[PDB]
Amino acid sequence: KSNSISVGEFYRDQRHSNSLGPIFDHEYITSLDLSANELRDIDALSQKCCISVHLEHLEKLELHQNALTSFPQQLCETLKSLTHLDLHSNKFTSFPSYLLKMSCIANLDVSRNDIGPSVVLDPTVKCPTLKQFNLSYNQLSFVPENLTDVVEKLEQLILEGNKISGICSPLRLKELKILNLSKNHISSLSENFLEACPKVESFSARMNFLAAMPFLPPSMTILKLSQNKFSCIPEAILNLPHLRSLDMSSNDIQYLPGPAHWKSLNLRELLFSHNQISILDLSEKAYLWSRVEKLHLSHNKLKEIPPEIGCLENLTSLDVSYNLELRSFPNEMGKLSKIWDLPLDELHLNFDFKHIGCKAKDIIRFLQQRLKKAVPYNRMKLMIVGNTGSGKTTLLQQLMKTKKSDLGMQSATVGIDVKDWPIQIRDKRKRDLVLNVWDFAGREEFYSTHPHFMTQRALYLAVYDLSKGQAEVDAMKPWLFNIKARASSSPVILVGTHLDVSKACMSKITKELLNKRGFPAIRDYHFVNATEESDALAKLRKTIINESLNFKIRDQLVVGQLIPDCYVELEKIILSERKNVPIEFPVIDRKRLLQLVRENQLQLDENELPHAVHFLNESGVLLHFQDPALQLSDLYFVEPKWLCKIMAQILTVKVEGCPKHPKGIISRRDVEKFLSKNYMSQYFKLLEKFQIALVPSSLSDHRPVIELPHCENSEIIIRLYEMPYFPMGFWSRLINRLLEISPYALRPNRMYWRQGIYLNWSPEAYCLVGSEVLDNHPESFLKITVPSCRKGCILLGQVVDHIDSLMEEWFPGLLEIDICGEGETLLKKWALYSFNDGEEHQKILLDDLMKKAEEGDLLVNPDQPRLTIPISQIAPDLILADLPRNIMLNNDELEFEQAPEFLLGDGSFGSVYRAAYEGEEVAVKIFNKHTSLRLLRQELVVLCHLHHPSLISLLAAGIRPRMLVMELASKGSLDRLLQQDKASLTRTLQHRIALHVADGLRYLHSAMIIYRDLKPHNVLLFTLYPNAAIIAKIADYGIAQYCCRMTSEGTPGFRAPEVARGNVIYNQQADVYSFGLLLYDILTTGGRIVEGLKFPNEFDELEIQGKLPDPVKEYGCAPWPMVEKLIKQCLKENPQERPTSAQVFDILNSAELVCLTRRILLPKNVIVECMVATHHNSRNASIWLGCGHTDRGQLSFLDLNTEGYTSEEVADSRILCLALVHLPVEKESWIVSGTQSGTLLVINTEDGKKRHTLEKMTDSVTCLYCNSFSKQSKQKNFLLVGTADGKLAIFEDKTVKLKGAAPLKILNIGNVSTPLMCLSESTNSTERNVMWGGCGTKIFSFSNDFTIQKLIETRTSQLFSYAAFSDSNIITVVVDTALYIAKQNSPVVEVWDKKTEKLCGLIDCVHFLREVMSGRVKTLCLQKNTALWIGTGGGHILLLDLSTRRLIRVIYNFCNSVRVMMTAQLGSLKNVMLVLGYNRKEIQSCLTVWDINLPHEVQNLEKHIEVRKELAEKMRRTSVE
Amino acid sequence: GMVDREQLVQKARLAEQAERYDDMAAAMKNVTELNEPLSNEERNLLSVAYKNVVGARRSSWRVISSIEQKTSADGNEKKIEMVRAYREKIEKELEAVCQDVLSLLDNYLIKNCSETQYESKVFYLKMKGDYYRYLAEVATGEKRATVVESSEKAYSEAHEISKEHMQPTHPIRLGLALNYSVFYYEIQNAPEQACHLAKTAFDDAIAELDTLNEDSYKDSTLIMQLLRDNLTLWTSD
Amino acid sequence: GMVDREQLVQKARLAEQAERYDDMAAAMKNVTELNEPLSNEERNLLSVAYKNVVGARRSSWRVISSIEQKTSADGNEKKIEMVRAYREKIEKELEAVCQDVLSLLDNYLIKNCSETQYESKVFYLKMKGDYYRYLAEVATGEKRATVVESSEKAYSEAHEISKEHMQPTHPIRLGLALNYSVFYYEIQNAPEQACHLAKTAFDDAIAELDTLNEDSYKDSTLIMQLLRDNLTLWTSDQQD
Ligand SMILES: Nc1nc2c(ncn2[C@@H]2O[C@H](COP(=O)(O)OP(=O)(O)O)[C@@H](O)[C@H]2O)c(=O)[nH]1
Repeated sequence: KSNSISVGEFYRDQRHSNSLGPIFDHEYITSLDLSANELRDIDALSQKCCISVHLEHLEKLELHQNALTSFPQQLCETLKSLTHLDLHSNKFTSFPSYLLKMSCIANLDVSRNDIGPSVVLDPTVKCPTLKQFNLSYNQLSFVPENLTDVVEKLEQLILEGNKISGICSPLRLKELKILNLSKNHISSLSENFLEACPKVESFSARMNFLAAMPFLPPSMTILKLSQNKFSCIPEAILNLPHLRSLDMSSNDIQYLPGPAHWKSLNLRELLFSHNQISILDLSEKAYLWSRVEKLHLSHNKLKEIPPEIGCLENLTSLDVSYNLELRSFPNEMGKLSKIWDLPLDELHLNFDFKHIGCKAKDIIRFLQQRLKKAVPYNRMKLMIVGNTGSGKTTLLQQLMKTKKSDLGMQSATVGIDVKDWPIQIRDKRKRDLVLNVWDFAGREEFYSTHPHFMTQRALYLAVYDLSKGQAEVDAMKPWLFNIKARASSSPVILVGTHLDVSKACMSKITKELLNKRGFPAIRDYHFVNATEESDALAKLRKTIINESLNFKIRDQLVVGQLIPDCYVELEKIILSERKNVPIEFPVIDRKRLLQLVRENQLQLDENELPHAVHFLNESGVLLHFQDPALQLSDLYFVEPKWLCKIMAQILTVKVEGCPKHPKGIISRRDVEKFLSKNYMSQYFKLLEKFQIALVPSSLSDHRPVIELPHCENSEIIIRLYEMPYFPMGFWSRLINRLLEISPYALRPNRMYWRQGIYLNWSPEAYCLVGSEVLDNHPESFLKITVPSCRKGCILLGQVVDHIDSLMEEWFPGLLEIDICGEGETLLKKWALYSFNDGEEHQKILLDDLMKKAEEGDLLVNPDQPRLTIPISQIAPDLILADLPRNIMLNNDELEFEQAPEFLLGDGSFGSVYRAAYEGEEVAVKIFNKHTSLRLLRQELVVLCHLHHPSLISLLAAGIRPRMLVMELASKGSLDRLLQQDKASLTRTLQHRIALHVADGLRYLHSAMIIYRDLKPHNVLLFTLYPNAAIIAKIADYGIAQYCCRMTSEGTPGFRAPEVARGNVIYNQQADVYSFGLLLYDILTTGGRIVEGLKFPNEFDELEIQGKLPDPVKEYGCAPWPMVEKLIKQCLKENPQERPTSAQVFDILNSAELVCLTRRILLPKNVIVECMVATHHNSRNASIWLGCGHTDRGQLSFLDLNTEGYTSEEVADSRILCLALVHLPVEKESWIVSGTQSGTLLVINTEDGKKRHTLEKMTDSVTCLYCNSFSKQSKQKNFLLVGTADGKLAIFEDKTVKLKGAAPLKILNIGNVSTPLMCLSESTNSTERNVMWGGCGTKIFSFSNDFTIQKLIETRTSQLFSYAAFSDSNIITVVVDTALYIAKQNSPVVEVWDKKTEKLCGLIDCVHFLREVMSGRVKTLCLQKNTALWIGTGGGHILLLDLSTRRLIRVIYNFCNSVRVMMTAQLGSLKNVMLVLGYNRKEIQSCLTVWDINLPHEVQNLEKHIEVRKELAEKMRRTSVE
Repeated sequence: GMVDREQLVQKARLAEQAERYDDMAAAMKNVTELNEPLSNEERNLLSVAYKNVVGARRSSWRVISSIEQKTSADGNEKKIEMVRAYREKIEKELEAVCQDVLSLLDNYLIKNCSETQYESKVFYLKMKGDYYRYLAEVATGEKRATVVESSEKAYSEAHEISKEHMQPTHPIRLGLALNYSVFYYEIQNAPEQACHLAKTAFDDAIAELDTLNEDSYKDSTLIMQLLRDNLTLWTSD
Repeated sequence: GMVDREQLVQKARLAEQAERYDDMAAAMKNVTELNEPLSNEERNLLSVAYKNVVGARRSSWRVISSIEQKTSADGNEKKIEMVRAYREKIEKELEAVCQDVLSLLDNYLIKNCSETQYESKVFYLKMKGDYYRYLAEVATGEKRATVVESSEKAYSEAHEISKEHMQPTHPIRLGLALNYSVFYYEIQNAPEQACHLAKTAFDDAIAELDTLNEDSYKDSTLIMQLLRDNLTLWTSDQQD
């Protein structure tokens, strides 16, 4: 409605109760798995029982994880074709040596057994078939002696983690591929150790004591030798002509030979971490490692990175972190754009990194731009700060040599009054440093916005006002404390401002108390007059300049920092624009900035802007806020001197006509101020998103009188935060950060006391974050009290986490243990407790640091140990007790042992172990020192309410030490199974895995959490039995790791186009793209990963765009291109165009998708109405179609393996139907056809010229049937011709060859007005294949006698609902226990009986169709004995179970009109049914292929959904209770 | 069943969509005069319609009484007399509406309540108590005493039925408690009694929130917020 | 039983403090029937009282009309019948109030306005155009044609007097412009004319904002931003 105004209305422009408010609501089996069952003995199966003959063809068995001992000799000789003998963790003692006697065995896995000290091989067996002799993790003392003379074709001998001490045999074996001596106690290797193995490629010796390589053969490809004791790499590695990678971490080396000493052209990965390297020689020949991709130099004594590192363009993952003395990156690596990861841990550079981006790729761009042209930068921040009034404006106006000073009496400073002033030094140095002066607001009213503008790179000033000497300086301590809190390493120059007025002894107090006690590095002080120019002013100027130039944070000399000239140019253009921006609204939109950079010749892109703007923000030209919570990234604030001046307006003036709200609380009101300079409210709400202002500033400074329901000193617990002075930006920001703290409903009673909240829900739970001052203690305390109840513990945990997070985020100066002096850390977080339960008369302090040091026990006691108080009742933050009580550690029953590495099996050298908990096997995850207690609890508090069946669920967690307990993935991560267990994939479990991960994605998205990192390495499996309730599981640890510390960039191989580029923010569409990538890979069964492991840069740059190749063409696999359409939908470059997770899960939820193999779009504008499949040539079956687009006949040959459609005109009149007749003799399959002219045409299969038409039949042929009658005691077949008169031209199988075949029994059944249009065959063979055909409207049948057996009429029906639905020509007939008949344009199907000949049923398609949304029967097709399919005239398929329940499912939205309906069998995937539908937008006969196996699946999967929904709704009661 | 009830109720519905509260008031009045027990939807529609028409007048009475008290100190006979006439006119409109709703309740709605129909009788006693205190807001003298006596009696009967027969967490029972408490505080001027019944209703509801259906969860809590809000406001001195 | 002018206007003041607009409308009926020229305050009271009483019924009317349009698709005879009857009842109520208003302006206010009382005659022509618009909002056919012609004639007269003697920043003239443009956009279905008139008034008031007193300044703005919102809404759905 348009805005209409009454100008009279224009001129015209206590709660006290709360009563009822009208709420008014509204073929022997092969793989047998016997791992999970505890089998102490397998001797039962060794006998001659009924299953002793079936075991001969096993080829696959898993007897691991049980307690077998001394595998029987009878069983190993029972079967002689086994090739995948896998069993570990069985309690054998020594190798049987009789398990190698069978004929052909490989993959012999024994990976955990307690094999004896010696495993000597009996030389009486000569089996070479062994291919994996896995001797992982045994108590071995010597390598098996008879390997050379027994197993010759051995490839993978893995014996890692053993105790083989003595030097081993020369190992005269010739067929090795991969060697592993990891975790062995080896002294050295003999010079003939590897001289007889010219084929090794992956020798790996880890955690040993080795010295040198004994003549490594040139065949080497991969060498892993980390965790050793060296002094230099011996030359035997330095001459391998085919070495590809070398892991040399955890070593003690000194020198890396340069490129001219490796003699290799295929070095890719170079791991040299944890060592002591001083030089990184690259000068001699920089291009000689042109293909090195990985280079890790972490925890080494690197001096500087040589400039020649700009030449190895293939470097992808560089690591120079933990150096602590690098201090510089050469500008030459900016050419090396292939980096996606570059850790910057524990080292300081010439620039500040990790602001919001710095994801290791903007760093490369920054360095490249600096390489383009590097110029010095001279911009410091001089943040003058005072208190309530001092020489700030009078001192700044004379420090600037401003001669005018037009305002004779300058009023009080509001905002910060940002000003910039150049200083050209008239000395040898031409450096003309320009620095901005921010005269902050003296008055305490504005004190809640200043901390935003205290950056670590500044040169603060403070001003005494000496007139109140020795007393006002005491009031200045909060300012210097805030300076220390915000910028620890920022020099401060205190200055006096009053010498004409009077007390100069303030120097003594400043040097005695204010100098160096928990205060910033006060570097110099002055006593300037600050009224007229004098030698004191000149000295202050010289001091301020000399201190600015010698800043040197981390010894870097900020006053002369080096940046690309593009930075200088953009600073210049924004400075020029500053004088050309509207005064009423100086904000610049993103489009304006892009237009500005387009107008000039700048060299940045849309991706160099985010880092440019942030650096320039750090140097005080424009303030921009990239935080997604503050939806104001579009706005850019040039000339901040306006934005600060406007943000401080509200804190000064507030006017209310009536006190509708208490002081400090303001209703949402808009003030126009400037009019039409566009007016935009996002800054009006920015005024609150800054947390400035509900104005906590000037909000009831006095605390209201408040009484707790329970104060008996036992049911309550207190914590204290003794700190010298509350920072300005603390209490308002703490109050707003608390916001709402939810005890895991109705909003609490919220009180807003200037320093205090006291929000409560009941006498059971409350939270008083107060502020009290104790007598005889100048310091300030933050007293926080909560009840001892469980809700109280949760509340305390959340608030302590919040306050600690605020202090860690905004005030790093406080929470920083000062090693110099003593660890005061300015934050003595106390904990109060009382031994006497009630009326203790005293609360005893105990520092939280020493209490958390008391983590070795759970119970804290004093020197008198008879009376004790639990820790969890005194500080439920140290004990992880604040979370739901079902996730306690309960360490008593945790059968765990960290020391063994055979329990480390989960993950290669990972931190996730295996242990026993509550009686079942679980996978425990050991936490390292990286994760702090706050971080760990932040992760687990959000992980404690995910709870989804296809997601790993936390089971236990605790202290002493810090671990996490989750469910054990018995089958492990999906990547291994898709890379070496592809035979387990059988075209169906891919679907279930996709379903489970899609369900997880949908549930997470419904929780407004996206995975952002979804790789086959993150799909944890639990079983390979497809018909299982819980199969696939995605790790929820990734989202916890992302949200805890902000691999957010994702794996380069599996990454969305919008994420790797990084220009646009991320969304659920990235997760959809990764899910589509998982679909592509699971269809390729790890085909793309193999190709990508040898070519990673191309592996990423090919999938970055939507140009992934056809899976069927590139990789040998089942096409199944339906899910390829889903992928292409999820592969789309446009994010919003990709379907959401809910839609893809639902379309996956349909049981028809796994079954629908594919869809064929036959070329433009063609009509076909007939089809016949080929079953005899089951190796490859092609589809033969007809033609309807032409009035004449034209055969339409169409293949399926090539999808090659061909057209061949063969009849002068349109062909209506086809048939296939096959002859066992002569090995051929003739193809017969019938047309409207009655020309029965016969054509050979492979010959397109041997065509001989049969007798010209008088009328239009409507049907052709090939039957099975063996009545002559031999394999025999006939032929049946359905025509427009009911005349049956029945022929023989072998008579079709001769021209004009003579019919055997010409049976004219119908009349001219009663034609024949359908035939069908009996569902069983015990009735001699009685054949039932439909002529006109009545149904009739014969046998081998070929006489009319029945004459059932359908028009004479006693249940007349409509006439023409029964008074019409027949269309389809099926022979089963009952008869289903469909008429022309008959949306109702009739159920007849064979014996009684009565209408037992009348099923109406519309009777089900109208319940889900034209619509009529178009075609019919019945299964063997389970289901019936009705082909609706539209694009809906209904599944009809003829047994008990009519409707099974309606499958719509796939096409628009279903024209054909018949089954087939194709390429070892027999029994697949075929449809050809239309999708009108021009007729496109969309030929679509659907396997028929699903009648069990269509109900089994929904049984897997109904059981899915119940536990998707059952164990959500954990979240409730 | 001689006059079309469905037409009347649909008219009331299109009125509540059209904020024509007088028309729904008349239609609800008629359908209740039809002498057959009202459904929950019709009952609550009657409640909201009459509550709205009485509440606009209550607000008018409050503002005019406030201006009367603020202007009586100025000693202007014309101003005082005019405001007094206007406030008595507001009061007489309130009295017309209130006698109408009271006759509608006692003559029709309570009379046809069966012995086992706890919810209806509780609701109608709640309504009569609410309207009786509405009069007490404008009644003075012996009339004031008579109305508050009737309100206390009706409230006592409603509270006794609800507490004897149904659970605390039922929305009607807690609304009954809210109205009882506000009657004790604002009309009786007995803050301690109001706080006592309010806290009793509060903790009685809390004692059984664990097994409350999610459908009734918001129905209970959206008004439990009101109980706790007035409890906080009352104990603030 | 108070009859004289002062008691009437003070009763109107009490009513506007009491949110009871019918009594206010009666009080202004009597005040105008005293046949004395109305000062700015009494004129404002009459305007707001009758604007509220017409707006309540107008809200009821568009709500009921939307309900009728939605229910017409379903096609139930009884519900459409009662909906039409109630809509007719509201229409008759609107017709009664608007006829009373227009009779009052025709017979009392425009008649006793001198040739030099330009602001008063413009203000009266302004509401008369507004109330003929309100009539047209429920009128269809020949009655609609008559009322739109009447409102157009009144609006053209008011606009001409406004141009000839008011300065463009006068709030009365701006409100006249807004209601004229609303008439053009909603009744005349000629958004180009309304946009042109609104932009002309906008630019003219830009021409004079340099020398506006703050008291008149905010009065100009608090109509101007609404005018600009109307322009932006009308210019955000052009030919696309
Ligand atoms: N008489 C006198 N006044 C001084 C002297 N030094 C500073 N002032 C006064 O200090 C005031 C400075 O205001 P200022 O503190 O900068 O305002 P603020 O920035 O809002 O805190 C001026 O008005 C001066 O008159 C001095 O030596 N003598």
